[PDB]
Amino acid sequence: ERGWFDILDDWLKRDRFVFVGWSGILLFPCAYLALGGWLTGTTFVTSWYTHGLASSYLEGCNFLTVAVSTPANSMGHSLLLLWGPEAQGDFTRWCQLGGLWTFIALHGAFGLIGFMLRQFEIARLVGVRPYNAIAFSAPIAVFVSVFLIYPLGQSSWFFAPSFGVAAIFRFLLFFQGFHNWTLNPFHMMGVAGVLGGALLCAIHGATVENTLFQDGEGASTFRAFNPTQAEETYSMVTANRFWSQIFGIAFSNKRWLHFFMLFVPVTGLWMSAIGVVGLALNLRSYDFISQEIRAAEDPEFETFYTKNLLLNEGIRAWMAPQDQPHENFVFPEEVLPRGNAL
Amino acid sequence: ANLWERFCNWVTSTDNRLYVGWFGVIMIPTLLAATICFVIAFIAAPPVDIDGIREPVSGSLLYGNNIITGAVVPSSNAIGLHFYPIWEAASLDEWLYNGGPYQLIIFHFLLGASCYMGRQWELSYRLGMRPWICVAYSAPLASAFAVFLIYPIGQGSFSDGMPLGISGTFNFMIVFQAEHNILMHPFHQLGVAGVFGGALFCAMHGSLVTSSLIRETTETESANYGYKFGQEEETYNIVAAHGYFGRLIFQYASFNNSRSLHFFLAAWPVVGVWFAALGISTMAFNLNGFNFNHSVIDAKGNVINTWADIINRANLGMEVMHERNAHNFPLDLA
Amino acid sequence: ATNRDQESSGFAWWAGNARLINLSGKLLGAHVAHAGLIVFWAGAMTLFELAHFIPEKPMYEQGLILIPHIATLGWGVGPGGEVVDTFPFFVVGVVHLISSAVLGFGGVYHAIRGPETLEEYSSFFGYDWKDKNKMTTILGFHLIVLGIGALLLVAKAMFFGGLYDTWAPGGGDVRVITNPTLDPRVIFGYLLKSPFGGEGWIVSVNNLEDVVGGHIWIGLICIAGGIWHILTTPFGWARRAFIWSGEAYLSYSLGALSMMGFIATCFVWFNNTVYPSEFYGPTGPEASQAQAMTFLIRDQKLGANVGSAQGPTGLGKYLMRSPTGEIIFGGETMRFWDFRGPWLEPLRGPNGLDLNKIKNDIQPWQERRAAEYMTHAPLGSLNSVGGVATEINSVNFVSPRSWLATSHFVLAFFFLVGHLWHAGRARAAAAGFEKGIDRESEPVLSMPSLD
Amino acid sequence: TTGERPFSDIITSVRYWVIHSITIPALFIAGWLFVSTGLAYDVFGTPRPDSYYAQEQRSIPLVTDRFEAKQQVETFLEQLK
Amino acid sequence: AELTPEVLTVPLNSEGKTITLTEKQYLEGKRLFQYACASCHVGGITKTNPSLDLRTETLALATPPRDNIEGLVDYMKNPTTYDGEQEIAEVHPSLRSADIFPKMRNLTEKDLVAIAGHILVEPKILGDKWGGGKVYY
Amino acid sequence: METLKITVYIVVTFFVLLFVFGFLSGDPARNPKRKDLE
Ligand code: CLA
Ligand code: CLA
Ligand code: CLA
Ligand code: CLA
Ligand code: CLA
Ligand code: CLA
Ligand SMILES: CC1=C(/C=C/C(C)=C/C=C/C(C)=C/C=C/C=C(C)/C=C/C=C(C)/C=C/C2=C(C)CCCC2(C)C)C(C)(C)CCC1
Ligand SMILES: CC1=C(/C=C/C(C)=C/C=C/C(C)=C/C=C/C=C(C)/C=C/C=C(C)/C=C/C2=C(C)CCCC2(C)C)C(C)(C)CCC1
Ligand SMILES: CC1=C(/C=C/C(C)=C/C=C/C(C)=C/C=C/C=C(C)/C=C/C=C(C)/C=C/C2=C(C)CCCC2(C)C)C(C)(C)CCC1
Ligand SMILES: CCCCCCCCCCCCO[C@@H]1O[C@H](CO)[C@@H](O[C@H]2O[C@H](CO)[C@@H](O)[C@H](O)[C@H]2O)[C@H](O)[C@H]1O
Ligand SMILES: [Cl-]
Ligand SMILES: [Cl-]
Ligand SMILES: [Cl-]
Ligand SMILES: [Fe+2]
Repeated sequence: ERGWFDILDDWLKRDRFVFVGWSGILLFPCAYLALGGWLTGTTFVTSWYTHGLASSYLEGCNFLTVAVSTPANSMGHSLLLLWGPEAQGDFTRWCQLGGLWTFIALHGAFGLIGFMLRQFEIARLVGVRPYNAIAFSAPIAVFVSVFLIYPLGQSSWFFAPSFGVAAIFRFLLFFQGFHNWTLNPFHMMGVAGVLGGALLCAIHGATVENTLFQDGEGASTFRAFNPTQAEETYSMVTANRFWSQIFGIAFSNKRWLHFFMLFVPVTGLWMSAIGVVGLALNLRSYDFISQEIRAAEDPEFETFYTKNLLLNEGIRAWMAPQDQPHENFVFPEEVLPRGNAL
Repeated sequence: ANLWERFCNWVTSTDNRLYVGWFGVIMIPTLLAATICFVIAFIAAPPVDIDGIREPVSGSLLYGNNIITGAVVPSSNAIGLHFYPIWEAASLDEWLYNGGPYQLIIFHFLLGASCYMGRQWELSYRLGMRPWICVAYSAPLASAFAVFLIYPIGQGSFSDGMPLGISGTFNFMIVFQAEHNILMHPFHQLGVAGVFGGALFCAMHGSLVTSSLIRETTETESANYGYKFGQEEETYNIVAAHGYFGRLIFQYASFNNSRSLHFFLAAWPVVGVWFAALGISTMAFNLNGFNFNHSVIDAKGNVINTWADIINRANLGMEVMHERNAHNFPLDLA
Repeated sequence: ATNRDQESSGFAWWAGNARLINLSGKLLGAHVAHAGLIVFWAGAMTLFELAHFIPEKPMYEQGLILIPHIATLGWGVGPGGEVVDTFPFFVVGVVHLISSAVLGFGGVYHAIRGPETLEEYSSFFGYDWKDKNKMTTILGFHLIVLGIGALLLVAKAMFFGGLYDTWAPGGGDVRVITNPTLDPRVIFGYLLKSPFGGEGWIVSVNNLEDVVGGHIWIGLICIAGGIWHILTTPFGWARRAFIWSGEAYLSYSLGALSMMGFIATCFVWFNNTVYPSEFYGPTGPEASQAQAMTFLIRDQKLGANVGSAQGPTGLGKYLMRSPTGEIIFGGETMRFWDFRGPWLEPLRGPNGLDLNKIKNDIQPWQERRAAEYMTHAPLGSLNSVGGVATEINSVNFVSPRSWLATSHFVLAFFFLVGHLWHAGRARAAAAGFEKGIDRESEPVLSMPSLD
Repeated sequence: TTGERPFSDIITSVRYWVIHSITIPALFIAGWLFVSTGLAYDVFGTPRPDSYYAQEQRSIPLVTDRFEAKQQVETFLEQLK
Repeated sequence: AELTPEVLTVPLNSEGKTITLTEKQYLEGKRLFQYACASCHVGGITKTNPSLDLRTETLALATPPRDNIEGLVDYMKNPTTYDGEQEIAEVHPSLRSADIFPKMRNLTEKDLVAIAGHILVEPKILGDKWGGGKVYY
Repeated sequence: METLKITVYIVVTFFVLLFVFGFLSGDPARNPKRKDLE
């Protein structure tokens, strides 16, 4: 068996500086177009006709404020293809209608698929187990739930996150004010997985570096390691005693330790994804009913929970007219919620 | 050996199930006091006039809270930074109304946790280890100091310290955003790179090591039984893990040195969290996030909004609503 | 290239300066050159500030931090802190800049041309870190130098023009101090004050007599201590308490400097005596109080009875009681009632703010000052947009009090981190395991199991 | 190594710089002119500072119909006189 | 939209005469207003007394009228309360009180005209934002 | 309250004194290798 397919497979799997692979055929153009689309938009392209915002270096934005913004709410969930019925093949109009947003979201999605396929392909060639790809399932679930499922549940792509620093900050604040997203136990598990993962990263790196064996004469200890060496470079036994005596418990099994390092942040991200799927439908953890019944009846009952809801109400009333221009909100001064003086 | 020597030997002993040590001598009573007060208060404390306007906020389970809404509530704005121990109050009922437990707990806790850091140094010394795990722990510790002590000092009141509760924590974050535009501050941004990055590298390292485990078991048993505590040989093949990751990106983007790799795993989240802490600690003195409100203007002079201005509208909502009965004059100056 | 690579020195390039630990000549060079960098910055930055200085605008509207330091000493200013002569600032700048050339010259010489070690060249200048007596002697020389410095401040205050006194009778002005506080009950009294609200430890120093007398005490103490350390060698208990090595001494100094940094942060944030609001802008507390004052004045002009006006919460809208009964300003500024400043004190009686004085005695200059301070509160963005976080672009302002406080918190924090790093390392190296665990002598392997 | 010439070799060679001392500034100048001639505005349809609003108008030209969005944009553009 | 001569044409006095400012005059006006006035009057409001703003309509109802160049220049020389009843130079920046408001010391007549021109032109650009406060940000 | 204050002061002083005298009791030598750090 040495036909054109096998010859191609040979070329695709050459050991070169940048490995290609069959997965490369999907991954390279899609990742390139997504990145190039973002750079192109943030440098040159407005959001005047979709959002009423300037969004590019060309208009005077900086790195923090540039974005490729979502299409107008009136576009619905249009794929907004360049040759589609909205832009009708007109590149300029396509940019003005927000076509770069779906360009980037879709090429980005297919590129992420390509990258996970790359993780599988390389693992298979090299003869290792595919846990890196498996762990990548968490980035996939986040991207798909946030940039795709979420706006698909809402009225249109307009409410997806826009690709920009400040734009993303706005997304966070929208979620606080409208969804009370910090109250959601799926977000809370996400937070624990992220902060716990960061904790594990720090503590494991630090522990290894402070239980090193002296394997050289240098006071800078990095050179006293050889990639081909059979011996552990640090003492698990000493590490175990230290942590047992400091914290009460300690790892004793290195395999379990590293598995756990995969488990914690990967599971956290998956949990946050589930919460966002509910938010696509406005299925929020917004309230505690018992709290509201009590507070409604008793004007002296106050908790941090009720205090945060008043903040959410402020966010909604003060941000909506400019953040949701298609609604044509006109909120007269007298109806705006405000405490004393401010 | 005299009694003082014997005592010293026991205190500093490497054979105790939990290490005590001189830092531990301060750590143990202080943490016990903060813990016991916290538990009792979280369950049973009456409402606390956090903002000094005779508007008591209920934080305890027995007074209408669940786990998510419950908190130990910061001491009164009328107190400010004044030291308010039990013995400064005419009565326990007074002490509780004014938020005395918050101060007792945060002070004992900050002292105890500082001592926890010292104790990590100390045990490392008793065992012949290198000393810097405690430096790693300085990052979360500095963060605690920032929200419980430095922010209050800068703003002039422990009423603005982070509440000891889940929803209270969220409250602290939202008001902080209204007042300092923390999302647009580069130190918080480095913080986020620090924790996202930490989680990423945690997963990455976990996955690479797990992927290169050397076969030592059968299909019907956990692969974890392939490692035995204290065995001299490494349990995974770093050469294979590096062959993999090096081909995933390119060769020179991957670590071949386990020591450099682990130092990176330490340094990335620790440094990023150091900046997170410094963010809060400097916004404590009102050096705030970037302000690009109305930065973009057209030829006539019309304001052209950017995403920064939408952020600004959100922040205005938070600002005008927070502590709705506490401001009498137009500017919220702390 | 003696000791200038990782193989000979044991230290990688990124820790290259550790290669200098036992090379006293070159290390002397590093130190002198660094001093040159500091003095350089002081001079250059002073000339930069002066070039960018408009005399009729307040200093704090102009991003100045050094000119305020000079003016506080009484140079260049008159009544109310008005600039009457910029020449002193010019002089301080130029002389520092010129001196930096000298220091840099010495530093470069010792660092790349002079003797690499000093010991064979001179018993006096040479040293062993582990030689306790030599260490205490050099420590002594330096203590005497510091003491002389403190006394130089005393001399400025008492014999060479005085200091700017925000508290001078009739309004702030430069004043000669003729009766420095010498009473140790007062001087060390500050040292025993709580650091919490209404006390504020040494940060509470509120008059120049105390500042000057305090510096007399510090001068004499430093000279006496220096003599002590030249004439003595460390006692047994000290010898047994400390690690005696270069990295250890460094770690000690790092802890000391961290402490001083935190202190300076608080000083510049709260104190308005040795950091006059005329030059540095109002404190946070000051500006908050000033807003309350401003609206009390406005509403009372309109006819309000500010003593009896009940606010929405039941507390006085303008005036209320502190927890010990003193009459103070209301609203959120209830937190800041410990504030004291020359524009406010004339309205203060025995029981706090006095309603009669408020009704009858508020002068136009007090209204002005309160308006100025209220509208120069130390709030502003990283790109120097003045005001709260939601304020629009228009005013280019971040208070010098904020710049100074934030910079010194960051520096103090990282210096604490450095103290931990170098203290832990000095311990490990003195004990002999800073490079890692001896595989054939792992201490934990000789210990009984925990269970 | 995978066979390609080491980068450190390439970027320290004379010929590399004979080539790139031309190609790099040329690209940089091309991008400059893309902005400076105003071509970027026309390619991407980004408003010039005088083209966000007509003289007296203060309402955003928001797209409100999906399938005639193009013509709406064109109408918005005409109304800038 | 552009900053046209029409936008830059504002009332000189209360008798129907206009003056057309130059673009450079407009820039000078914005600069001088930030320099001497914005600390209290950012955005056309008044931080130390929010009841009184710099809206053109508000200025027209002042005594004497302050919705023209002459009125504004005079205000900067000899400010009064809103009803014209008291002179307030002692607590409000003016040339008359340049001694106690030192930032007024370098302001020339040309400068005052520029500031007045700024105050009159801005609302023609910004509308309700000018004098509007945070509600219109 | 006065009794509570006195008591707490005594307790705190006791523990601080333990800390200080403890670290003064030949601490550099309390390590597994080179003890003579004097
Ligand atoms: C190779 C990887 C790759 C992948 C997976 C994608 C995927 C996509 N591109 Mg991208 N694109 C790529 C490379 C890729 N692109 C490259 C290299 C360029 C530069 C030329 C582009 C330039 C580009 C532009 C300008 C646009 C896209 C768009 C899209 C989206 C719609 C595509 C579509 O409907 O095709 C439909 C075609 C197929 C699925 C081909 C299937 C062929 C079948 C199986 C064989 C039968 C064909 C038949 C015999 C032909 C008969 C024709 C006859 C009847 C007339 C989709 C996400 C659009 C978009 O993003 O909108 C937001 C869009 O506007 N792409
Ligand atoms: C305050 C900053 C500072 C200072 C004063 C020093 C000083 C020193 N370093 Mg260190 N170092 C520093 C920061 C500093 N370092 C930093 C940031 C790094 C990381 C990049 C290092 C990494 C490092 C390593 C790896 C090593 C040193 C070494 C040294 C010593 C000898 C250097 C030598 O032989 O140069 C030779 C250099 C030259 C001959 C070139 C010219 C150098 C001169 C001094 C520049 C003068 C310029 C100035 C403008 C002239 C003004 C003149 C005018 C006054 C008349 C010297 C005492 C070495 C050492 O310890 O030796 C035992 C050593 O191996 N350093
Ligand atoms: C004590 C330190 C200090 C303080 C408080 C100030 C304060 C000020 N400076 Mg000065 N200055 C300093 C040092 C300082 N400077 C130094 C070292 C230089 C030489 C570079 C200058 C040269 C200088 C010039 C030329 C100017 C100023 C100006 C100013 C004013 C505006 C500052 C600004 O906009 O910053 C912007 C904010 C930043 C640049 C952010 C810096 C963030 C740093 C990089 C973070 C670093 C963290 C930490 C140090 C790193 C640790 C690493 C960790 C891993 C261990 C403000 C009053 C301006 C002025 O108004 O003059 C009238 C002005 O034009 N300064
Ligand atoms: C940290 C300060 C310091 C110290 C401890 C030393 C120490 C030394 N220097 Mg170096 N040097 C320094 C800074 C320093 N130097 C500076 C700033 C310069 C530039 C002028 C030099 C330029 C220099 C040269 C060119 C040479 C030395 C030499 C020496 C060695 C012999 C010194 C001697 O015998 O003088 C004897 C002492 C005197 C003659 C009396 C000095 C009178 C002083 C300067 C009056 C002012 C004192 C007052 C406290 C100054 C305060 C300054 C403050 C504001 C910063 C000795 C190791 C020699 C050497 O190493 O040969 C191998 C040598 O040739 N030095
Ligand atoms: C006890 C030390 C001490 C303290 C508390 C002060 C305080 C002050 N000085 Mg003074 N000064 C000192 C020593 C001190 N100084 C010395 C040694 C010199 C000579 C260099 C000076 C020369 C000087 C000048 C020229 C000026 C001042 C000024 C000031 C005032 C403003 C500056 C500031 O915020 O510093 C804050 C102070 C600190 C952060 C230091 C805190 C010291 C702590 C409490 C002790 C540290 C001890 C150490 C770690 C222990 C060693 C170990 C031992 C136990 C064995 C402030 C009241 C300014 C002024 O008054 O303007 C009118 C001014 O212009 N000082
Ligand atoms: C930079 C300044 C400096 C430094 C680094 C030193 C360093 C030293 N001194 Mg010296 N000394 C100095 C200045 C200095 N001194 C001055 C200015 C004087 C005159 C007052 C003296 C008078 C002096 C005497 C009489 C003695 C020393 C001794 C010593 C040695 C041991 C000290 C010790 O154990 O500290 C640590 C301090 C202790 C162990 C004591 C109690 C520790 C508690 C916890 C202190 C709590 C302070 C706390 C932080 C609160 C701070 C605020 C508070 C002040 C309100 C050590 C070499 C001793 C020695 O061996 O001489 C040969 C000694 O007997 N010194
Ligand atoms: C869209 C589209 C497309 C594509 C395009 C592309 C592909 C593009 C690319 C593009 C690109 C590819 C661009 C690039 C850019 C870049 C840049 C713009 C850069 C910059 C940089 C900088 C600025 C730097 C910075 C920094 C950092 C980052 C860090 C360090 C520091 C510093 C600061 C240096 C097509 C045609 C297909 C179709 C249609 C549509
Ligand atoms: C060792 C070393 C180092 C360092 C070094 C250093 C750090 C040095 C320093 C140096 C210095 C520190 C220098 C300085 C100099 C200065 C000068 C040279 C000055 C001059 C001045 C002048 C000339 C002035 C003028 C004037 C006048 C008189 C008047 C007014 C105006 C003016 C300004 C024009 C390094 C890192 C590299 C590495 C290697 C080793
Ligand atoms: C000038 C002035 C003044 C005065 C000041 C003074 C007079 C100061 C003093 C100061 C002082 C008099 C300080 C002291 C300090 C001390 C210290 C800081 C100590 C430390 C210690 C240590 C660090 C130790 C450690 C340890 C332990 C604990 C255990 C054993 C081991 C060891 C040794 C490691 C006044 C305020 C009036 C006003 C303003 C001006
Ligand atoms: C206010 C707090 C108190 C401040 C006091 C500081 C003033 C300076 C005097 C400090 C005196 C230190 O006195 C210190 O005490 C202990 C107890 O006897 C001594 O004795 C210690 O020696 C050995 C050292 O190998 C220890 O193992 C042993 O447990 C202990 O007996 C120290 O060798 C001595 O140095
Ligand atoms: Cl709130
Ligand atoms: Cl208020
Ligand atoms: Cl109105
Ligand atoms: Fe590991």
